[PDB]
Amino acid sequence: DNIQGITKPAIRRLARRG
Amino acid sequence: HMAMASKEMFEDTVEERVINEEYKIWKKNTPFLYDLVMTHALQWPSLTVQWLPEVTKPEGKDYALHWLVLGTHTSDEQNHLVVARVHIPNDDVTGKIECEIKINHEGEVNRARYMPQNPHIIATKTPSSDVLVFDYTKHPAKPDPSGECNPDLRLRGHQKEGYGLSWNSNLSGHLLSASDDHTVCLWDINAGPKEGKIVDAKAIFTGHSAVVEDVAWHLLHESLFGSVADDQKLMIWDTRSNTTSKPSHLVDAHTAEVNCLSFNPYSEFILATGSADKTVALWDLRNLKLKLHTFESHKDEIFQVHWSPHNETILASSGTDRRLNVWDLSKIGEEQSAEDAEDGPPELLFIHGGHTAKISDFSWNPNEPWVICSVSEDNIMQIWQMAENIYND
Ligand SMILES: [As]
Repeated sequence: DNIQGITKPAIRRLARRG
Repeated sequence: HMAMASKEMFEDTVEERVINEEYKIWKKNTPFLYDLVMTHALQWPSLTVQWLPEVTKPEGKDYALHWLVLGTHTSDEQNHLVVARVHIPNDDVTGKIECEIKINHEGEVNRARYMPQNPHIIATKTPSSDVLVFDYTKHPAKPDPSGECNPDLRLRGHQKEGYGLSWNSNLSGHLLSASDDHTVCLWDINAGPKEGKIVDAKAIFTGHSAVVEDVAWHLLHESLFGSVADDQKLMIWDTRSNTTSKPSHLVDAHTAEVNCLSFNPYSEFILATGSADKTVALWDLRNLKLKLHTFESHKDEIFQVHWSPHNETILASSGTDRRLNVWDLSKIGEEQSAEDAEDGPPELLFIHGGHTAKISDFSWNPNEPWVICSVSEDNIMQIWQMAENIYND
């Protein structure tokens, strides 16, 4: 796995919380 | 008698603190959430925004030229219809805004929209009854401080003000307008008399029983258009039909007043609608009875809804909750964990939280995918772009 794949779900969650 | 009139404040000092602290947190998060974020404070708030369709990448420069159509909101002083020029930095302090032109305008600009067939022709909605038409190539580079407003055309038909405004992308010169007078006027600015600056409504639709909030032409069929009012009803009209009090279809769209509607630029059937019930409703022209879907997440009234001009499954909506939500239809009904379901439905792609007051309008950039411009009641305008990381795998 790569690091972007690690922070993708984290950023996408941050995006939906504003 | 002694106390002064205070137009600030005038605020809620409690809510202000909350809004500001949520903004601080949002700001330090921007580098994660956006590939681009630009902010500018206008002298007066703008109730309207729309990108002009022209773009250019000037030789030897590391940015691109884009143009916005803006307006002014002052009840005390001189109002202007404005076209702003902006430098948007090439992807490979930051950015710049300037005035291309500034036009004397009587009263605030409720809404300003350019004619697709001729982008330097712009219609505006005034706090008065007339809707105005300006050709900005026929107006001085700098406005006369005297403040004289000389529209190229005054369109008559309404009794009160309004906000709904829509040019026909398939029928050059055909403009629609909504108003508090319960009606929806239609004009053909190519006909009329030889002189001078006054034309009469070609049609006055009275199907609504309350303040009609928004109007829109269909993007593909040149005779169909949708209307939306405070009677909670979404109506769809046909121009070649000889009855201006009964629409082809009538829908009980929301439990509260309906504020906006937007046709999908790619699908000739689907339609979106924003309401005071804090929801957006999906509609299909084949069967109006069935409300396809309901977008939940907005915490207050919704006043603007716009489809992406690049991605057919992308929808955006803004309102009084000071938030701009971006939706991805392709993720509807999709399963999600409990920790993710607490943040909202699966189709909720992105929540823009850069504004600290109600968003009056926003506009998808027609030349740069995922670039948006939104304007809030507190004088702020933001040109921004979601992080690629978020929409593209
Ligand atoms: As400006």
